[PDB]
Amino acid sequence: SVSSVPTKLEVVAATPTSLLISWDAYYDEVMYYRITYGETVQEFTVPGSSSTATISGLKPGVDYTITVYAYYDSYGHWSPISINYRT
Amino acid sequence: SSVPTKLEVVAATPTSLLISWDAYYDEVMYYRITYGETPVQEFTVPGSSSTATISGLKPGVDYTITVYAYYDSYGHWSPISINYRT
Amino acid sequence: LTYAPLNFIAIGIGATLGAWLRWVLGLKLNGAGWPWGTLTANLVGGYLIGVMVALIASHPEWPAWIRLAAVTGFLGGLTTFSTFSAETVDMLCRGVYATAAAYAGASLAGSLAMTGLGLATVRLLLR
Amino acid sequence: APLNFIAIGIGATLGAWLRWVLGLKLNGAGWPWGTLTANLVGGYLIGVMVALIASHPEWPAWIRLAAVTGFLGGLTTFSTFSAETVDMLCRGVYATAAAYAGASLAGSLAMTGLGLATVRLLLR
Ligand SMILES: [F-]
Ligand SMILES: [F-]
Ligand SMILES: [F-]
Ligand SMILES: [F-]
Ligand code: NA
Repeated sequence: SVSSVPTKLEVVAATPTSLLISWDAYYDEVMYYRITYGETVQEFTVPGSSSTATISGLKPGVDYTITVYAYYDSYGHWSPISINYRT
Repeated sequence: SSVPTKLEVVAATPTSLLISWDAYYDEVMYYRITYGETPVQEFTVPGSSSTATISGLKPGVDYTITVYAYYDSYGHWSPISINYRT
Repeated sequence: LTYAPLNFIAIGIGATLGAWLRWVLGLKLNGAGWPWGTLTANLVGGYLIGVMVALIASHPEWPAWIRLAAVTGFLGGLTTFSTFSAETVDMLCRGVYATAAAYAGASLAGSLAMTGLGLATVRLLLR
Repeated sequence: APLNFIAIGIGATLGAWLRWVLGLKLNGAGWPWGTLTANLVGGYLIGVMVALIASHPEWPAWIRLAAVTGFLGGLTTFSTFSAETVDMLCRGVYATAAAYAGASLAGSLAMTGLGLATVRLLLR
């Protein structure tokens, strides 16, 4: 059935030094999303109502691993989802 | 004010004493007894038991005996103390 | 007298109100980077048990159901060690060891200091 | 939501009842074994719950609030641990208070890690 939350993660648009990622919003209440990115680490957070995020400051021709964590509360998160993308 | 409210010595020995108090049922989890010369030694007795034997005292010396009634693990009522000449 | 059905109700009612307060504090204060709601619940609960311990010592005539509903119940439902443990463990697996140690230090040393402040507050007002 | 208040209220009531009974049966005159047991078991069980929730995303919020926010939030306690530790400090047994704070904090963190690991072993 459902494995990771968010269920889908994709890079919708890219720049030699930056990326635009988007994920499917989950039915349940997400307090906040934690997003980590690094060379195949930097982390930041967007509120639970967000479904997109900007990742900048990257180096061209470098492959990165983008991981999104969905926190239902302060103490835990569902299984994360990860993708790979080379700028 | 303090729990126990009364504290008296029922019997004495040149080096030991038997103190006594009115133990209240099911309210005290355990008692903490401290005694020393006016450092301090400690021991505990169950909450259901009144009286406690304080031995190993030196003759002719004043001792301060303090009883703490612990209603639970996190707190005790105000203690009661007596001074006694062995 | 202690193991009585009235005491279970007094603890359950207290614990329900305390857990409701911690839940609301978390929804309003727990941030994306720091669990301010959990910390607030533990800090406030640490201060209030210092208040309660000092009040109980000055009121030995109070029946047992008061301290059971307030301390064992309410303050036992307001504070939390498991939620603190899971939040700290989640900081460790993220690699922010300095943040996890600061959160454990602020929760431990902070709660003990608030408990001392709670004891001193009531004992000051009794003189 | 009213269901959230009910799920948290039932869990916290059951968790507090368990913590209280554990205190009556285990808290010793020297060391609070009942309070430590409640925090260690609750610390272990929240590690189990966190791993169970990640492996069961279909579980709705009321299960989350009844089990963790309610039951485990009522089973464990920080205020009771804080008052027990302050009582040890004012008695002068500093090494005892340091051991109780160390066994409660570092012990609960280990039980949570053990709670995460036991679920990750039975699923693979
Ligand atoms: F905390
Ligand atoms: F815990
Ligand atoms: F503990
Ligand atoms: F606390
Ligand atoms: Na609690």
